[PDB]
Amino acid sequence: CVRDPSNYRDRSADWYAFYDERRRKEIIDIIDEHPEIVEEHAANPFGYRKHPSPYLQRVHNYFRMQPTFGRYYIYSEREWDAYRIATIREFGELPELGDERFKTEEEAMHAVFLRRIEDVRAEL
Amino acid sequence: CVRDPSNYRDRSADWYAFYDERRRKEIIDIIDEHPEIVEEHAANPFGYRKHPSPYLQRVHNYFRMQPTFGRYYIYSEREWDAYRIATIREFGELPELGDERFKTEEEAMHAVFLRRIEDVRAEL
Amino acid sequence: MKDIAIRGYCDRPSVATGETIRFYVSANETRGTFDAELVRLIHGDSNPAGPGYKEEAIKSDLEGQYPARFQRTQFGSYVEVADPDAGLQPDGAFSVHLFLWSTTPSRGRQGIASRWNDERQSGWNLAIEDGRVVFTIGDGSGATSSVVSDRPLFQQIWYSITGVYDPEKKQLRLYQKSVVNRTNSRFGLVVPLDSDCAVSADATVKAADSETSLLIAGLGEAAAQDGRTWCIAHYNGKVDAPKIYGCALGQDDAEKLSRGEIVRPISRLAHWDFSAGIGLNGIPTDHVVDASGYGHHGRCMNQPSRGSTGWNWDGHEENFIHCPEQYGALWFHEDCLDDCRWEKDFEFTVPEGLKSDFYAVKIRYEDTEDYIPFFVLPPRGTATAPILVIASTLSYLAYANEQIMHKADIGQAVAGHTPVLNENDVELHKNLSYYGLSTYDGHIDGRGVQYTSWRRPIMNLRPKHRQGFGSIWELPADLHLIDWLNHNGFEYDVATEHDLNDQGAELLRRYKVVLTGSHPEYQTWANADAWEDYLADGGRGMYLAANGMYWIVEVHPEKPWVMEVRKELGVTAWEAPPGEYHYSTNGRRGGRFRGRARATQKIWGTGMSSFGFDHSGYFVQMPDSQDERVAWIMEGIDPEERIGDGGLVGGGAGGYELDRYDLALGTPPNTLLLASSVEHSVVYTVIPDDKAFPHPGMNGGEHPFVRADITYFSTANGGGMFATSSISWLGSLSWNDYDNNVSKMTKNVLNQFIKDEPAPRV
Amino acid sequence: MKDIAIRGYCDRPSVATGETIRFYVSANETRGTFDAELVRLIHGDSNPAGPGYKEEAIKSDLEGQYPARFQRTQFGSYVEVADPDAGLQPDGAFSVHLFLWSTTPSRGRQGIASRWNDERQSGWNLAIEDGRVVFTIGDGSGATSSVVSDRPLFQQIWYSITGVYDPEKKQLRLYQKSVVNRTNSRFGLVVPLDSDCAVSADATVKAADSETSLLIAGLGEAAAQDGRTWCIAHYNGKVDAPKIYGCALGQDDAEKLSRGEIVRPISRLAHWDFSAGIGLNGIPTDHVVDASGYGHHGRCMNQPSRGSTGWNWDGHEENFIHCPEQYGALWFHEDCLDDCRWEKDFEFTVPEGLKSDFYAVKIRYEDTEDYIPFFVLPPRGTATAPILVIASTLSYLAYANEQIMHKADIGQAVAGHTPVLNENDVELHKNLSYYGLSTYDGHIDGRGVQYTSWRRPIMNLRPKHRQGFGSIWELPADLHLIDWLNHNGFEYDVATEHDLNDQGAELLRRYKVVLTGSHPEYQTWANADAWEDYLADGGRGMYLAANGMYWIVEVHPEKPWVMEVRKELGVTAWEAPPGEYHYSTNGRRGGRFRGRARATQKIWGTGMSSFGFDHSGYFVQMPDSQDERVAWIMEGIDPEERIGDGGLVGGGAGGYELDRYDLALGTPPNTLLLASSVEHSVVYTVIPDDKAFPHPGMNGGEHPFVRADITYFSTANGGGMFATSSISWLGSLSWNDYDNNVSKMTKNVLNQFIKDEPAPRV
Amino acid sequence: QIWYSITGVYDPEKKQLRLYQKSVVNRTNSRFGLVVPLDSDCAVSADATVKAADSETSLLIAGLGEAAAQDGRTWCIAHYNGKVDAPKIYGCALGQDDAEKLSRGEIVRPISRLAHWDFSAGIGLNGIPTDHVVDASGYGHHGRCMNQPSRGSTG
Ligand SMILES: [Fe+3]
Ligand SMILES: [Fe+3]
Repeated sequence: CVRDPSNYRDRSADWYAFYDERRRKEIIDIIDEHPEIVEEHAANPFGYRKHPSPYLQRVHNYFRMQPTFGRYYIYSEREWDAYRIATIREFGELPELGDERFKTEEEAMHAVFLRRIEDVRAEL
Repeated sequence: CVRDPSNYRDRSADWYAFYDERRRKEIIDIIDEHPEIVEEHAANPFGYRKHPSPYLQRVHNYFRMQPTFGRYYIYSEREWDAYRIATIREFGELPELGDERFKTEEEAMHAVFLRRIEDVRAEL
Repeated sequence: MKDIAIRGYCDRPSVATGETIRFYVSANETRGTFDAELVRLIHGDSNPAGPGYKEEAIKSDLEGQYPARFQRTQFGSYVEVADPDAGLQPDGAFSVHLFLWSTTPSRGRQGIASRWNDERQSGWNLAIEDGRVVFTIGDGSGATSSVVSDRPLFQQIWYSITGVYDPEKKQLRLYQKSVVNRTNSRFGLVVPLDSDCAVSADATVKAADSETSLLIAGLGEAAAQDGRTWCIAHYNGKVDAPKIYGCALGQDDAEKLSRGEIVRPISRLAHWDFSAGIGLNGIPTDHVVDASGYGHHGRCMNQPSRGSTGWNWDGHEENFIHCPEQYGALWFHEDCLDDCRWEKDFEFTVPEGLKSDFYAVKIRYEDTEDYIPFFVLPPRGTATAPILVIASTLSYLAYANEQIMHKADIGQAVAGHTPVLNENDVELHKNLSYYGLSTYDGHIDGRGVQYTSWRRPIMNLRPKHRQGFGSIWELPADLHLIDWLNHNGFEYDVATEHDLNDQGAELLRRYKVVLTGSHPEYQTWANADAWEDYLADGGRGMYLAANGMYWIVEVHPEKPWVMEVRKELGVTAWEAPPGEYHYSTNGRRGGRFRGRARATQKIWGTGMSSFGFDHSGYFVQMPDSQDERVAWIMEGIDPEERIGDGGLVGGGAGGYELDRYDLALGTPPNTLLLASSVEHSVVYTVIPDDKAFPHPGMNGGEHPFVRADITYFSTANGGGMFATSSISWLGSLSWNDYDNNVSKMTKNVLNQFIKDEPAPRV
Repeated sequence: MKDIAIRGYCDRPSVATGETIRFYVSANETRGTFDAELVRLIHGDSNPAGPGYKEEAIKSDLEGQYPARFQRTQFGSYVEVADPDAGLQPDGAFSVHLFLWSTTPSRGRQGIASRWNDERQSGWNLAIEDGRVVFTIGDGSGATSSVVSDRPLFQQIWYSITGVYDPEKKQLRLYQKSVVNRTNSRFGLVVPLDSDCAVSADATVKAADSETSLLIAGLGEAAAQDGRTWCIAHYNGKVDAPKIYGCALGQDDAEKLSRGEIVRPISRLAHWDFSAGIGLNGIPTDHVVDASGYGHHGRCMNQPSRGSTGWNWDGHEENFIHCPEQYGALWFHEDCLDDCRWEKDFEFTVPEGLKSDFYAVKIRYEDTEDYIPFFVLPPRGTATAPILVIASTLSYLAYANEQIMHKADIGQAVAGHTPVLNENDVELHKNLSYYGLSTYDGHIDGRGVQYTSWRRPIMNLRPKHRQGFGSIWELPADLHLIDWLNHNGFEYDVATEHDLNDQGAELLRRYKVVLTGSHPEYQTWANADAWEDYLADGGRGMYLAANGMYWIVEVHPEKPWVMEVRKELGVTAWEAPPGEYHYSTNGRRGGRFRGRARATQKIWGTGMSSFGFDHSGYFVQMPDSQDERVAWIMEGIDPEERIGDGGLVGGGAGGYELDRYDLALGTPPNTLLLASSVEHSVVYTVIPDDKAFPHPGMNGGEHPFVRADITYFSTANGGGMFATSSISWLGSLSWNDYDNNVSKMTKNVLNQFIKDEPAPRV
Repeated sequence: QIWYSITGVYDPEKKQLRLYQKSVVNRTNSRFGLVVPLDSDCAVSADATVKAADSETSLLIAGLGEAAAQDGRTWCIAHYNGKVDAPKIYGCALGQDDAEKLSRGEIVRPISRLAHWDFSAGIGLNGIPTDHVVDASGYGHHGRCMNQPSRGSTG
């Protein structure tokens, strides 16, 4: 007999947690086994005329498909002059901006990459 | 005036030849720069509980999507006793079998892998 | 930060000479004044590797100072039945029946059906309060009387709900019954669902005249001032067949109403049939017919989804024009908008000597500087140039107020990088009510947005805007072509796709060559017919873009500022729910053009092959480049050069969207393949239209479909089509100070097509 | 090498007691005899890591020696008009008009319309020779008179073709005219097409009685022996509205016929309307109506595609039941087979005491051993056991004579290895005419196969067959479950999906628990109704499989051995052409079940999520495994162990197809998630139905959707449903000599479901 | 009883009242048929010396307003006899090309309409039992039948 919807829940979240744990462990093991992909990303974060390595691309494929609440992006404060790092909040909320400013946007992309690696190291 | 269909051809073949040339040069460069993918595939050609390297997988992604006229496959002469390499022909034809017999189908898979590497070298 | 302090829009996209365009402007608060002047847009991209932003002042009667004021927007779909004479506030017993389907049943208080004042708690309503259906009456003293259902609703389950007021017993009653069948609900008949209740209460008060309208999927805010009721507590989900009785119904009446029977037809005070008006042309109207016979006709506000699956929909028919009795629902989201309905601040009548080009009204408020673009036509029936540029206004509507990076988890995955966002992308996120949603966004329910409107402030249509996938996307990407045409000596006219939809091939035949925008992705069926009829008799064109005729659009017949699109599996953001593929503007299927046997190959020579947004590649010359019949194209180009290795958009000429040659999709047999693009990355993908089984390695560098193709074919009577099959072609025109292969090729083809000799007949 | 020397099929798949099944056997040549005997199938897989091949012989009245002979098979689609009185061989002037749409116009000689004898060249025909339409008459003395078109035919372009024989001028005439519009053909209206011609030739001979039938899309081979005409020169492509006249037509008349006007209606001798008979339930018939009033009615042979887009199709209606006048075509492939039409060699009547199980007739010819599998039912209205095993005969017809690894270029890429192929696949590749094609195959036209039949020798239906994706695929994969049930003490009946289609839920309600096959992929709409009616009222089921309700199938009503499936985007081998998504057996949409709001989650708990074929994975337990409500499932299983690490199919229990828990697609709210599968490779991919935009990284171990999910929910009245969500589950029952976690869990659920107590009520 | 297509244009840029008249007979809609060589097509113009002002009445199909509206009620005096089909008002000035396209039933310039009353909007399978006349331009200028004109007439 099914009568109250608060007695039930989405039980795929019990597997999404289990999946995220294995996946974060795999990503920090890739970043520890191949330290050169961080400098590869720092040289060219777009892969312009030098396409990224498969391990760097696997790290990108983890970082880019996350849920948007809590996701980092780059806020063009003054375009081609200053760039900051923002964090997405709910509808109706201004984002939380970062302290550091950046000259080009490639520097900001690499700082977002480093801060995401720090945040995945912090949870483990 | 367009009145005779033999005066017109598929002009995407002129790009498919170019793409295949670039792609064969790429695959022999990947095989020369990483010679351990051949012994990796010789160890475990199914990837069973040890998934393939990304370079070995890129070589697989070239080899597995070719047109089936001229494609190698494995012919079970006697099941679990004898295996031969066969070549696909037109409708109405027997396959062209190889002289060498194999005990397990993993040995046949690695022999097909080595013969495909020999064919992609011999075309250049 | 630098917040936006002034907003605005115009009432129509394009205006000929001697015609009026109205501009509606809104501020954060009613203080001060604002300035206004007219500019001609020349270039938009502020990239320091290019020309920079360019504009031109124009003296006009438009300029001056105007009072700045806040203008309030109604936001959310509903049905408003105007009742001036309080007929639908009955004096004795009355019953209300409807069918319900809730998508967010725990998202606050949500009024379902109401004639309810909410300042003073007067009238009656039917609402969802804390997941439960509540039927409340009141008399403006603050004292009310309710009855609450024992059973909380489930999500996306059809329910049959009857509320009853009965003064003879001084009693409120409420009947609830789920009417699930095999196809209409979220889960099927194998679930032992128990959501039937019949609860009573004691009505200590009487319902009074609320001095509002009757609202379906909302509550009325205050008493009506100047005949406008404001809606506040918006419902999310389908409502099917609401009706009001002048008596009090029993439980056997509620059981018969749950099965679809109309009980006591002489006692119906009103009965709104949402499926009345469906013919073979669909239902292109906001009119809601009172099927009882009392003239209580309603009006759909902010465009709820019509032609939606009803409570009794078994899936034997999936076209709503052939089974209208199973399509009596309206979806009612809370974040719809078809018109901001503001009060006009100023207007502009086009003078005689005003050239046909891109224009904008530049509003100079305190620190915010805002633009409002519009388009100026030549005089009606005449052409003032040999070149026609088609502004892609339907695609401007499709990407209008785009919020992918703030809403879609695959936003950064489709791109090849972290997005860079302006203060406009923060302003859309902070005030969703002022602007609305794009057709790449979804509602708060989950279903994607079908309807988009021009009469709203569209923030990614301003020329100084930079989009999240890369550099710039829709209108600043067309200002590349405009700036190239102004740097050379070419005289052109500007038309829109709405003008093409209105005027047919008669518009196109006034010109020797017609040019497209950087991304003309959304077209109507009549635009495709006009392009085919133009090119079939001596017409010349240049398709300097990719992804060019992908989705079928219909412009709404009653409201020409509203565009409809319904989407399916393909290069899509959302998919339409199962029985709801057919448009309500015209009754036709309208998915992809390619699935209606009208692929982009059949008209423009090339069509959608791949997409990806990390960077761009360059073109490599194919063996048809050295053919003697296209030596006029490849004239000043060495036969061993890279075509377009460098550019503003993406860093190259072949990128962000790729079109290919395909004879099976409809390429003309005499087409030549001039060049093709290389150096594409894993971020570029094979589209789902071309896949049978997804196997590994269908991406750039690893699959033959990932390419752009520069093509050319010739038609009859001296016509011919040229195509470059990439978005970032136009971003490569001003590279190396207009000294590159892209501008040489485009200028060779354009100097050939503006002549009087025929196109060179490959 | 080893060639197949003996074949065989049966007339119907399932036979109850007291009923008759016929057998049809063909040798390579007529010599010698063959043996035959009845066996019971127990286990088909001959993997040395497993139980090995098992069977059991049954003494019957079937065994003996029977004469071997070669039986010729008619192969290819055509329409046959029986004319014994030679009414369609006129004596004076006659004309023939038809609409032509040719897919392989430069592929041999293709007879379009004929009443022709080819041994002695007598009669008339209209044929394609050397890519050109030729109209030829002949007297029967070797002398023929022809007329050849100036213009060759283009591929998939609609033409209007009139062949005229005029005795008053002694002149064969021919008229060719392209009738393209915006949507009907390969390319569109921008192509300056010139394929109109009017040619003439002298006629030296007169046409004679060919003594054959008239044929649409083929030529008659010899004179009709015992009333049967053989067809040799098969056409590929659409034919629309063929008609024969009694007079000679001019160019004015052929020009009016190209616009669809029926000129001179009193002068017609025959006129076959291929759309006569379209109601609201499709056109489920082979009868072709003569629309001239002379009773020359036709007959479809080897199932040409009814409901095809015609010459005048504009895409305003895409369902043939609503616009039947734009759907007057048939497609006529040269490689279709609905019945081999052989002669009966022996029959068998099921005795009074024969158990209901899988059976086969072992044929023992010289050095070749073929089996003919069939199914024995319990007596009509009775059930002899508490367990029902559903054999997935619709899915057996879908994969019948599968030729993916020889024909599809991406066949290895969908797997993760090079395929191992037996002599049966070599025999399918060598003699295509005997066997036919699968629904995962395309025709020689390239369009996929929509009709599949039981009355043909199906070579992958035999239990000693091994399939190219891995170990075994359909019927030996169900012999896994049969061997597990016979090894334990469980007592079962066997029924097929054709019987479930015939009998509804009245079949299912005779049992306590019903088990599925290993891959029950293709279902009818009524079978899904039957399962939902069974589970909704106290029925119990185990879904020991995956990809289980994906495609909608309809059985042909006039031909119950023929199955229809039309496909769309998704996990498909091919997509249907743009106007032809609706079935001809019933006029309903029917593609994916998920797109009809009847996903597999709504009935069986889980639904299609992923596929890939390199190897299998194992399961990891979820926090619902330690719940006290399902402790009966996890009884003798440690809460730290892997579930199914090792097995015959792929080396694990989660593999080759993965199903997931998903509430939005219709998973019941009280479903518990017991375990999930890991260790999937880059070969396993996300299905196209779960993709909005393709981005990199949607594969195994990089996306959450790539998982299998063991679930359980309970229904009303003591029912329940168990799901394992993987094909390779049944391959892991016999691992470690039946001592593993998979068999323990399956035995726990099956010991619970056969008790008289209700299911344990999650 | 002959069907006509009538466009009245006020053009301030040329200070010119224009008028277009065109018969739209077919085989069945009118008093006589297609064998009559009918010549009732004209395009005339006149100078406009005055500007139109707010009449302070309601708008009326098939009649003129008598005086200014007293207590909200407008009186109708000069009553027309016969069918009216698809009336619409524009915000611009139309040419002869536009009036020629309007005679074929094409709705030219849909964004420039100020009102468009469709007299067949509301026909279901149970007739049109209402006095409400629908504005099909999206501006909410809905009409009302008075003294029961015959709905359901041949167009
Ligand atoms: Fe797009
Ligand atoms: Fe399948």
